[PDB]
Amino acid sequence: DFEDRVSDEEKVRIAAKFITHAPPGEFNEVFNDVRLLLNNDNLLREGAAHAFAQYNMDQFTPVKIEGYDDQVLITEHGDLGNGRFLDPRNKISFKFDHLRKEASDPQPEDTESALKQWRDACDSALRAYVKDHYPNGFCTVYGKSIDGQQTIIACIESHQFQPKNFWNGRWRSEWKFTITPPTAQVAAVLKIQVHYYEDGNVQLVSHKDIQDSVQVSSDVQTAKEFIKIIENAENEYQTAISENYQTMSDTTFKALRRQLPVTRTKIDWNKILSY
Amino acid sequence: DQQLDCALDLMRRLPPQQIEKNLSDLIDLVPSLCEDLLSSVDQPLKIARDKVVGKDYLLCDYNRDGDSYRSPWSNKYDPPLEDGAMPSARLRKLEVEANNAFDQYRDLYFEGGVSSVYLWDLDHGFAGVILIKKAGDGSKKIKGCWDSIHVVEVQEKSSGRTAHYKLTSTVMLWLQTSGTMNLGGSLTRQMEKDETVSDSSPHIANIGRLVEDMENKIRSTLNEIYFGKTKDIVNGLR
Amino acid sequence: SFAKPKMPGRRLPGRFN
Repeated sequence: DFEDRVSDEEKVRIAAKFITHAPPGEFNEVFNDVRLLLNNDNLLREGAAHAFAQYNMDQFTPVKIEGYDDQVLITEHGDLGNGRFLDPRNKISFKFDHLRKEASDPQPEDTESALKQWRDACDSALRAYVKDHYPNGFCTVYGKSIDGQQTIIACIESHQFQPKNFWNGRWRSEWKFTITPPTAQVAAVLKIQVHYYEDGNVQLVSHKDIQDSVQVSSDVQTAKEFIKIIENAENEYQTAISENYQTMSDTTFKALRRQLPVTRTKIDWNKILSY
Repeated sequence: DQQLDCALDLMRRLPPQQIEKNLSDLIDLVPSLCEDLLSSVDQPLKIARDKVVGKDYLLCDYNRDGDSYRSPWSNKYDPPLEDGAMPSARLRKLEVEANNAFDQYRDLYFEGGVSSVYLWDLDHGFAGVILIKKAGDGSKKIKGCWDSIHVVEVQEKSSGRTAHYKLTSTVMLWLQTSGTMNLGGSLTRQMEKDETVSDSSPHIANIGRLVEDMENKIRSTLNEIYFGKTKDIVNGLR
Repeated sequence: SFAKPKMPGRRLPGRFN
């Protein structure tokens, strides 16, 4: 009934939910579909703008900044408001266009110098770790006072996009600890997404929470310990995923359907129809 | 215009884990596409009980009329319907035979699960859907499910000694568990062929052979894509 | 590719109809 019709507010909510669920490397195609389906660019711009930003922060989208060598991750931790984000490695702020995925207008950004040495020490250890362990990985390390507590937040991204082969994948990990000697709780989340869509639509989605402990001493030593914890946990996770793959393949998949009947030949279809 | 195109493309990208919810929200977004979307977007199969014969049967758009679905065993709709889409008398006889053949097929290859076959008349032939659903037993802390949807079209010829078969087949394969891990979705393949129609090679044997060939092929491609390619992609991320 | 066979015009689900 008309009283219970789907409202334009509900339609742009649906549009925004669809964009936020775009696979890695496929934002543009999902956006274009949703745009043509809504058929109302003004409703889309006002009602789904936050979803552009939500997707990029959720995906740890890497972005090149003109003039600066390494890329920075778009995360919730770098959101400075007014469509600007923080690059804490270069200590700059920059405008980010969430649709074109383009950075502009870099300006120096003030840095609370209480975490400068610790953020720099963790960043340098983590950068070496990421280049060693990932094919084209990127990472961003933040330093903030959260609830009066000095915290280090490390974010890692690694994707492989091959749309011409109809697949895309992305790895994201996020690691946190407070600078609280002698022992700090480590909290982490690891995420994998893979999309394959040649004559089909197959997706892997995985998510693991991690709790560990790190010994806090000097900035350089803690950084070393922190990276050791990351390496061990990310190595173990990758192992466990491939072990889950093996069990799915030789236990669950095989139990779902035989390769052939016990006759070890295909079916005699006239014996099937016989009385 | 391009809306139906965009909607189908969009369903090839949204997580298959939420197919049912995303399709309903998609139709709300563009209601004029409801009929084409319900007949074009494959959805996980649902099980219903035919209380008259005491047998399970499978639900999909092809046995739906309004909010009612038709049982292949009793040929009645549930909830009851007085004006429901029905196969012609002659095609229904063939539908009964097809259900019994593919129930045996199901037992031979899946050793359990549920099957259903629904046929409908066409101007110069007929069409059918062959459905199989088999849930994993949950062993080793892994939940699985297999959904087969085979849609066949039969174009009959003047000689009655040859017909043209067109097969569109989808298998939906769903797996989920350290932490959480969910590997799911589907693959679709097509093929078309002429076959001899004879007293010794009737329609159901021709269809049966095409479905078996296709599903054996898709089982092997699922093995390759799910446990080969997507694992390889994961390992190439790190 | 090619199109799947289409079915007779049937009543839509009560929600969208």
